[PDB]
Amino acid sequence: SRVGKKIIDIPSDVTVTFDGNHVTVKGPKGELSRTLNERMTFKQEENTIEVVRPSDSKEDRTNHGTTRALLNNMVQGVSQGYVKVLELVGVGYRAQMQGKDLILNVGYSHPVEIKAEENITFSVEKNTVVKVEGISKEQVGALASNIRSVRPPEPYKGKGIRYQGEYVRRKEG
Amino acid sequence: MKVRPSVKPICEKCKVIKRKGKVMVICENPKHKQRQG
Amino acid sequence: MIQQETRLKVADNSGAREVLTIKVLGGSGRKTANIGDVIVCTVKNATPGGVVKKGDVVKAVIVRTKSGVRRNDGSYIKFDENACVIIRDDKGPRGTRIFGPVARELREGNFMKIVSLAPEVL
Amino acid sequence: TKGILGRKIGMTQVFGENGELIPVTVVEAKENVVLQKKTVEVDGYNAIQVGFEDKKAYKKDAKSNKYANKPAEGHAKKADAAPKRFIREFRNVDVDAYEVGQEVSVDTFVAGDVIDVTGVSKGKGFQGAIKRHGQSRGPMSHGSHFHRAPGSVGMASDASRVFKGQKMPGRMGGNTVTVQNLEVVQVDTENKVILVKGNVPGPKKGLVEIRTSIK
RNA sequence: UUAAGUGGAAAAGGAUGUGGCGUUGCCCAGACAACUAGGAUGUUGGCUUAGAAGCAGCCAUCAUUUAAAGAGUGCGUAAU
RNA sequence: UUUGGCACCUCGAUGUCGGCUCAUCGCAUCCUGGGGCUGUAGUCGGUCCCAAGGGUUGGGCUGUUCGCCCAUUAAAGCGGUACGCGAGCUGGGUUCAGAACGUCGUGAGACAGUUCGGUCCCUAUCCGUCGUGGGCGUAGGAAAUUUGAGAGGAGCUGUCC
RNA sequence: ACGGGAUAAGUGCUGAAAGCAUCUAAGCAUGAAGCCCCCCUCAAGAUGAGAUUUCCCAACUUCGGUUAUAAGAUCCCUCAA
Repeated sequence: SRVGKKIIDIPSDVTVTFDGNHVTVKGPKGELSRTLNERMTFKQEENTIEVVRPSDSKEDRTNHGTTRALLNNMVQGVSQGYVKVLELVGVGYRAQMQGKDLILNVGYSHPVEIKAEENITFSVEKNTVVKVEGISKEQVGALASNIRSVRPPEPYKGKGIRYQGEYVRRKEG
Repeated sequence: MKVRPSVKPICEKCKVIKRKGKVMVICENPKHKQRQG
Repeated sequence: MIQQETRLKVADNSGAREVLTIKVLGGSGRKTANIGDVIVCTVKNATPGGVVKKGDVVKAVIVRTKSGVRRNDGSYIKFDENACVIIRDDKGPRGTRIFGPVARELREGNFMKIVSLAPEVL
Repeated sequence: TKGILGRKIGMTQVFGENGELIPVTVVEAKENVVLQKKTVEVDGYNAIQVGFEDKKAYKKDAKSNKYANKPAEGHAKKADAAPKRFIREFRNVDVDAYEVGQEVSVDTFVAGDVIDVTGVSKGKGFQGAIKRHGQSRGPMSHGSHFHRAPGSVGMASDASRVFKGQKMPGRMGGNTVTVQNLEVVQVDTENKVILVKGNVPGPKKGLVEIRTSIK
């Protein structure tokens, strides 16, 4: 695995606390607690987390790349975090903030409420473009998909909640 | 989704995978989306 | 308590006199109709001239039954004969006059034209 | 929360707001007391236990159920109560709001409470399949010798037997049935009665249990 | 050396199966890498076919820019 | 779930079609679709999952499983279940003695072509199948006051404002 | 027409193997009248013998056993919800 052979994985200003099967990773925005594995081993050189796999089997050759990308994602979200952006294409399709939660109006009998969670921050730019900021890639991806699944994009006009770079196959019916 | 005992790539961008023990093909157009069964 | 095969006198001037009921509209299996319900029926006896002719398949509303209704205050009202009125599938009548008294619950099904034309609503 | 025990007295009617007629069961719920608390640390479930109608003190050489025996007396002696004719247990109450020996009074229910009402139904004896179930009869003319019997009771060589739960004749009658979502119309503290809108299971002067409805 | 409760139920096509040797033939100027940095051109030149300049279908299927690229592998495309 | 074979019991008898009554082993599903994907604008079409969870109509017309119209409804399988069910019921059909028509036969008679008439038994036992009691138990004497494992059982559907 | 869990078809997010991509291999979500939890009987016959008030002692008495004598039940009698 070139991914498991890209096992430099240098923390910038972040501590990496191995605790056996489980890792803590703390930086500016710490508290990332993950139980990684058992088959894989790891080490910290000085400021470099290296992950080793045993026995060269197929399953270890999976888990090498997986545990590496998990660790890289953890320390990189502890350092800079992640941000996912999406946009509303519609007529009267508007959303805004309601404290910490988000409120959308997409043509129902009722506005939809998205209760914010920990380590997650919404931002409504022009009342049509929303950004989610967080410290883990899974959380921003999941909560981006959850808000875009309220109104998926249309085939005919493209109305709905789409991503920022998402191509929509516009059909002419 | 076409569900048939003979799944084949039609366009050149359709590709064949295995999910949950089944053979599927994924193109980018959703008409070429197939599943063996 | 009008079911299949009963005969109802017609209480308007559309040219029918007697009508035999074919179905009680409503749900599957609905057995009996009462004051205010809409039945589909055949004309078995017509008046010469007249709009509706013998052998026609019409729908009617029931005013007046012999086993009449219970109201919410526990009072009842019964009549001495079963009667009906042929309607125009927008709850307007086909005739122009109504003979005889007519129950008050016809206003709950919005049969305002029938209720207006009748001599006193009871 | 909120249960109570009564005797069903009979049925009447009452005129409500804007003259609507309401049929009513009057239930006399007189002289309830809390006989016991049961707890999760002694019995494993939280409940209270209420006795309902008081009977006479223990008397030497008495034959009937009008008089308490020694165990019934000793049970009602722990609370400072007289022996009671019927005793039931209530699990929906909060056991901390109650005291052993206290009177459960009719005015714990207010008008407008929706209740569930349990009783044992009337009792009808050996009934056949037309009355006991809803079965339909055979023709009564055209040569028929088949009127009030059940039909066939199985198939043939496949399943050469009758399945369990087959709806045959038998004894129809007194099972315990609750009706749900009845309601209190008025509560009369002086006569100690509840009026329940509707009819309740059981014959006249038979025991009923009222609880606060769940749904 | 195996992995269906095959055990304790064979079958036509379709995919990726334990591998395996008998293979056969592919590259430190770096094997399939993926990476992403070059995408062309007189040249549709011709019958130019609804123009079409990857695409009614027949090619006439010629020098390239560059360490490297097609009268453009091709994705396409009403055409780009 | 019409033919082949039989002969692999039953000539010391395994009661034949419709219909009623009652189901249900219990399954490639009409409705709800409950959901969902597309050579799905809503409305359809088509496929997938799910389902026998629950529901799944009254009449006119026959000789019978076959059909066909009227009027509804959210809607109108699969049959092994002895073409489920006659020691639960009918007896219209078929077929027994009468009789007649067409046709064939010299005739007696035949056809299965029509037609009118025409007897369907049983007190439930070794037994297997709903309700309701007496006792072998019963581990202090004994008696009056509540488990909730499941053996469990009850599935309950839907339309208009 | 409970509302909770777990799920089907499906939709995903992260994510490698397969040095990319990818719903899947490890993870995490979501997802149906279907499957499991709030009506009713048995419910120590759950012949393995569940849990919460009274009564209990012979005169001997291998205190067995005999009369007994003991706790509450019945026979019998007037009835009906």
